[PDB]
Amino acid sequence: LLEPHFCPSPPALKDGFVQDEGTMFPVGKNVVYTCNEGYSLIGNPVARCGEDLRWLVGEMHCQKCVLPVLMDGIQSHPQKPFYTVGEKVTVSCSGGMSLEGPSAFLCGSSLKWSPEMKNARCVQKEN
Amino acid sequence: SCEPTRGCPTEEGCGERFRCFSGQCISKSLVCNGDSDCDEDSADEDRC
Amino acid sequence: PVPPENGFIRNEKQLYLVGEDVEISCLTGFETVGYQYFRCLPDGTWRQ
Amino acid sequence: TYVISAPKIFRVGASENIVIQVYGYTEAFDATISIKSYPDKKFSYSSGHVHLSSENKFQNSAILTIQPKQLPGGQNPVSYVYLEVVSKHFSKSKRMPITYDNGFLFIHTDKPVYTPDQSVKVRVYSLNDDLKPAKRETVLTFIDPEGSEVDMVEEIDHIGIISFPDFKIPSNPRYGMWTIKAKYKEDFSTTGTAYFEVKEYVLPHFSVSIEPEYNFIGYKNFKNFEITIKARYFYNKVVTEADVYITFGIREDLKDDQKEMMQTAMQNTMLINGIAQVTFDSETAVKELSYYSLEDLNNKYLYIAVTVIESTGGFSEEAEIPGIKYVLSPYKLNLVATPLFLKPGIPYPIKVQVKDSLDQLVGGVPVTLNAQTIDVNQETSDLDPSKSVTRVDDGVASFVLNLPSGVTVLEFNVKTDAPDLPEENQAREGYRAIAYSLSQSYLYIDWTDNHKALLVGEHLNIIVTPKSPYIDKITHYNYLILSKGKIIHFGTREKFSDASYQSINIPVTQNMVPSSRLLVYYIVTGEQTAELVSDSVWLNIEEKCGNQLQVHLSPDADAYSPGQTVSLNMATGMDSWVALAAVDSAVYGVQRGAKKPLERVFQFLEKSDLGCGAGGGLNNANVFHLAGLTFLTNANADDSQRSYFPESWLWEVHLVPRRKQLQF
Repeated sequence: LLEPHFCPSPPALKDGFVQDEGTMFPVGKNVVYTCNEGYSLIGNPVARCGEDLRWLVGEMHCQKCVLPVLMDGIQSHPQKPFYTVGEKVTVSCSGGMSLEGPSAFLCGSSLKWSPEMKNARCVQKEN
Repeated sequence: SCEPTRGCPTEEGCGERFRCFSGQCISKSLVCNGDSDCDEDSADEDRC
Repeated sequence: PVPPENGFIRNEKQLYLVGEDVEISCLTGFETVGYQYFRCLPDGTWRQ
Repeated sequence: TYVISAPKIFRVGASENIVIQVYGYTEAFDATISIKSYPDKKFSYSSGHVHLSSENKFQNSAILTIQPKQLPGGQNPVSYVYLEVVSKHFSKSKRMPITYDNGFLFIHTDKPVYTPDQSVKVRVYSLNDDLKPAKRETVLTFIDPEGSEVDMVEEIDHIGIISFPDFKIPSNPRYGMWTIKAKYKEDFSTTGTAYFEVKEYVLPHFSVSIEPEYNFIGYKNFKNFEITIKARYFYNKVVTEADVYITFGIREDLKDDQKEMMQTAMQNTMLINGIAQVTFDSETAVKELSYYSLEDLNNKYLYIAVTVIESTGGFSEEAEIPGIKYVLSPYKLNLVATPLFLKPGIPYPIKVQVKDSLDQLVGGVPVTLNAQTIDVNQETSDLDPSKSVTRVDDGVASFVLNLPSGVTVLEFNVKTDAPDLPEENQAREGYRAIAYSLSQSYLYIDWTDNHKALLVGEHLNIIVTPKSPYIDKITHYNYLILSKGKIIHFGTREKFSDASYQSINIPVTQNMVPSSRLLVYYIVTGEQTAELVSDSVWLNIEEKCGNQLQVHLSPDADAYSPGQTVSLNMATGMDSWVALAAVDSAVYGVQRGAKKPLERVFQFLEKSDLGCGAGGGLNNANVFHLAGLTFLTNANADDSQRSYFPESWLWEVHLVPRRKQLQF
């Protein structure tokens, strides 16, 4: 190669955006992907331009509270359809019995509780 | 007359070698050897 | 380390890292009774 | 010419800005730089392209990144880098060392003291070189004080503050200083280390602070040494009255904890208004218990124990001091923020510091120095000595010496002057400063950060002087300010015949708060060969946050009632994530003071600087290697050479807009 001396704009996934924007990118140039406010980045996330005018993309996704398991025996407080970050929920069962384990549950980042206890147990009896 | 197409070649890198009056870069082992070190001129002379 | 009677230290090396424990076994014909482990103390001594 | 300026050590997964400069021509030609691995032939990490024009004055800088494209496994994972330049007039290649050292790990624990069967709330702060969150996976390992590992835990970071599950103390704990290390667990470097001791913090009744009048006992303090013992409560109020029992002792080393002791006192003093002071003479102790009475014989620590009991109620608190050794040699001297180099004709400031035996500055000690200004060609003369005192608040003595233009090197012997320090037992440290050249050209930047340290937002002027250049007509001025091993900005100015020295204005930014460095290099056109001269000086400024995060409770009162509902208001400049931690003031055991949780965010961040020293040095290669850079040019090369109440509480992470307030 003479004793020394393109890929189009790559598409971005949902809730994501590319750090560098351009019409044509040279072969071998790498781009960095970012996520909007309220979402987290999981993946490489770098996409690489190949010699075949294609973009090599790894297993990358753009991820970010909801109602609990809602057992017929348990009661949530407060009872709201959507939960915001920073609020706590007091779950308990009917009278004469007390919830086993942690009494208060806190809303995490998103789709995240500290314990989940999906249909595990509320209370047998506390004698 | 001609039209320049390719850029002109720059001078070769004189790496860690004391340059002479002409441009022959030689090793620093000959510094202050009391003889014709550069072998072309006595430019350097190393205040020897 | 200096092994007990009958010696037979496995995976013999020149220097052992701090916190690494090496198990010692009894030489034939004998049998290991008790707690057979030598753990490297922070200083140059051994637990024994 | 084609001067390429690049950092000495590149960081993997980081934006490393690579600048290039051209000597100038009527034609505008493009340039291209790429990042290739050890195979020349055949691999390429990334390829950047720049554009040159008369508007940019034929200089440009493009950011480059090093991504995990390295070969998996192998005998060596790095194969650091090969750097090439693709330009119409020039093309050259050079290898450069790199390191996976990118980012920082700040492990924040809720408590320095833990009891058996207690939860361990800990969070790790992941960061990049550009101070970004840099969301990355992180593993956390625990090491027993005996040296054995305990447990490992991994967790993915989504917010930026790595939340970890509460660890549990085993049924059979091992008392001592534990160890906490954190790694990114796949391919990274810069392992963080945190320490915490497991002990019994059940109840400290009142903090007992031992503040002696003097740090270490000297000759004047041998006959009479007065020490102040003050005990104060944890709620900012002093102790009214308490009986204080003083116990003295002599220890050979800090490692030996048990030593014989008097056996003479047993001095009983009364605490008044939270402060007590007693006079203790060393002559009686060295005569009675030491078995030999002479200050030359005993060179070993002095252990003092203090037991304070309250006369109005049954309570006891103890404190201790490691030791005070009687040393014949006085305190040692060292230089800080002082380049050991010379600039001819320009006054060279000298900043020396005096430290005690154990890593602590000393104040109020007069010091003087003797200097000999030598000529480049022939005999020399003795420079007039100067004497000054060191301040207790600053801790560094200031000196200024003006030298002629024909001086090459200087040697200064800084010695201490005190009425008690004799001439035989004196502290003297000799040093040598070497000036900067084949083309006889020099360069200098002034004011040596003695402003003192500046803030962000105000413009600063710096005077440069091309003394004795190769030619009176200089093409342009080139200067580059760097920080954290990266080039944040590149400057450029023009040279006119209006004056001999020109002042350049450099705007300061928020990204340069911890530290910075600037280098000014100018190229000349020789009739046969070219030669460029550079120079650099440290840049110390203040520490101002970019987010401007301040915490303040809505109720404003000196004292709060127990159980009172309080509200905390956060105020930030931009959107940021907060990590609150309500740590008690009594959790700090004696433990040699239990210094602080972190106390260091910029001081530990300063480790990102590749080069060492303040600045200045030998020819361009040596000074660029000392500043942390590696240059590429035609002229010169670079040689590598249960309630109530347990602690702690309020372990939460919340999103904070410009103004956020929570209630608890």
